[PDB]
Amino acid sequence: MYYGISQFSEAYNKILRNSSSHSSCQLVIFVSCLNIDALCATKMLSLLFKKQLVQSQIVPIFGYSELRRHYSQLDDNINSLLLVGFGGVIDLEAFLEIDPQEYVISFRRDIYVLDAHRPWNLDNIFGSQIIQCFDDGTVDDTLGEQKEAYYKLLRKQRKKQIHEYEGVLEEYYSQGTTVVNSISAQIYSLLSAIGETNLSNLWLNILGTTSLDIAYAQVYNRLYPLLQDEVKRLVKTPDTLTLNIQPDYYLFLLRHSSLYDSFYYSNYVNAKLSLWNENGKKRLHKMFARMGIPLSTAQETWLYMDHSIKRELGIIFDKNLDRYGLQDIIRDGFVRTLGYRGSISASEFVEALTALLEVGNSAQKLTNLRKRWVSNFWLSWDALDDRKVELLNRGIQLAQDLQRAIFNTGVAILEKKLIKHLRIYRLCVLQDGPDLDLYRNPLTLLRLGNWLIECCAESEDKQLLPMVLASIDENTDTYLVAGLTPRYPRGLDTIHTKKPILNNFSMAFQQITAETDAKVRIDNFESSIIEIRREDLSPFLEKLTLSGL
Amino acid sequence: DSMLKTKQSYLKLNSVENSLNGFSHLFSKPLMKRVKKLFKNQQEFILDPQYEADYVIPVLPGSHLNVKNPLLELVKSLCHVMLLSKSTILEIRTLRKELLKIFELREFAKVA
Repeated sequence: MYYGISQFSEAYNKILRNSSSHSSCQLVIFVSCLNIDALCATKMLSLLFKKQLVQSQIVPIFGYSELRRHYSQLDDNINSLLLVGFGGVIDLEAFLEIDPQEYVISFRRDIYVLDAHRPWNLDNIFGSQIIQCFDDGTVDDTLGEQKEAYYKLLRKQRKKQIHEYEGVLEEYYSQGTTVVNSISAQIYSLLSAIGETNLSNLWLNILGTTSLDIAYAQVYNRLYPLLQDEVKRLVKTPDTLTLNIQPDYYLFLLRHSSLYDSFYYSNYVNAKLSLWNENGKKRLHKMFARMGIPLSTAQETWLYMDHSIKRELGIIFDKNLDRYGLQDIIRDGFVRTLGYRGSISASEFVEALTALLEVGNSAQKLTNLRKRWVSNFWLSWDALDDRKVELLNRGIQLAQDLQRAIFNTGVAILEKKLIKHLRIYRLCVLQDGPDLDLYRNPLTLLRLGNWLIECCAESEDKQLLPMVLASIDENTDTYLVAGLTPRYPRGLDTIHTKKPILNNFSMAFQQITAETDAKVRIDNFESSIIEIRREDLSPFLEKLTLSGL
Repeated sequence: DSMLKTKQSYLKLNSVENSLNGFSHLFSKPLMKRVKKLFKNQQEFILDPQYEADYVIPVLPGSHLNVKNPLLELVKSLCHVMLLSKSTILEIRTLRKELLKIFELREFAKVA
């Protein structure tokens, strides 16, 4: 590894020695837009560097084209560059035509790349001094064999060594993309080693770690005990700040919507009870009748809902939910209280943040959409501070609206049975419908796909197949296609969790694009999301069917 | 040839005219199979680089239509030629709908 966890401080010190100036901006940060973990890490770094009065600039980017253009725009005065949330999986020198001898003098510049994706570029590690990253504890142990081959490959019977090195390189490659650690977790480890931890840093770390609960529950379970221990280590006067470990549930905005709406829109309960048809609603009313909560009472706001049943909710759940297999909904979460404003939870906060990212406020309109996404990112960043709550209530209401729209589309998809089951992977295309203009956002599409994946996984089928989802935007006449990995049921043991399911969709897409002249545009930071033409989709799909996955 | 054959057969027998009513029945099935095969081959060989020469849409003076799929215009012209019968309209419309069902299009779409 280049920078081990223990060496972080040293690198940090170098930054000061290269950036502490009186009237010169010598540090520029590029962040992975449309990502909560990147936003949390950027906020923590911004507070850190505001503490020591180090001048800096924050610049969000969306695609690799923007990255290259902005790197070209930069001047030699900028000694230090940060690249947080991306850049691990590719070699930047080839992308950025970086001449080491142009930047030798050594260390003319410094580029600190900080990314989470476990498979990445090995040459970026073992080849270049100029590019440097923070390892999470992967190169030291996992990559012990590949480095020998790379070092050796950097008399007539010696071709066996070359063949073995090529085979080792191929074996290391051809691996699907995954995430195994958190940028916010790494930054908080650095802060703990330095000695600047406080409640704001802990809150941002909690947000960053809980933003992965949807997709990387294994990583979340690995990281939870450290957060628990650290929060243990660290009269209701109007200035108290309380961070407590209170029981919580896999429910959608439980403390801001009615309990009925929470049970109705919770994805896990939807999957477990088939709420898209009438039998699900009948079983939900059975649930409520057997628990004993009146329907008109349970359809009231959580603030005005009855105090006695608010107190007895835990016992009611513990005694009622065993029969119907929902006993996995109970978990332990973090609750934040500051003043007389009320109480909030990490799950609700991240849902509000995601919704505010989604909704806020040919090539020309694509640029306009990307600019609007950048503006939404800035608005979500501004909403972080505790001095603004009209920028969080709006996010909560937008989250409710977006979940309603997603549910309305998903029930229609399920009833029309548009999910076509092929021999290898399932396919679904949204040709027509209402409110299709919302799904131009990749995160909205991923939310819809996550709900569909949960619904499909909570079934009696014994086939684990990837799902391909596509949409339409009539103004551009293009299909936005996203590849999705299968997921195990949340109520499963760790024995059958040897490795997370890998994503080969990016590899398949890049291979097909490199062998055929399709009019695609692969520029998103997420390598499994591409834009394809309506006329070109079908042959492309056929190729994907006939190619080795 | 089919039209000439059916007119000769009618004359042999003796706004509607029976000289031509019943001529599309002779070639419907081979046409359907040929169109299926052509669609499959176009789907398979449209994205290949070396086969892109034969799918190039020619340009001529006075042309104004920009369009993508050649087989669609082939079948559109083939059906429009038949539609000039003015006496077997329903049969031609049925055959046109059947041909369009091979594509994922509808009877009264603007693209058709």
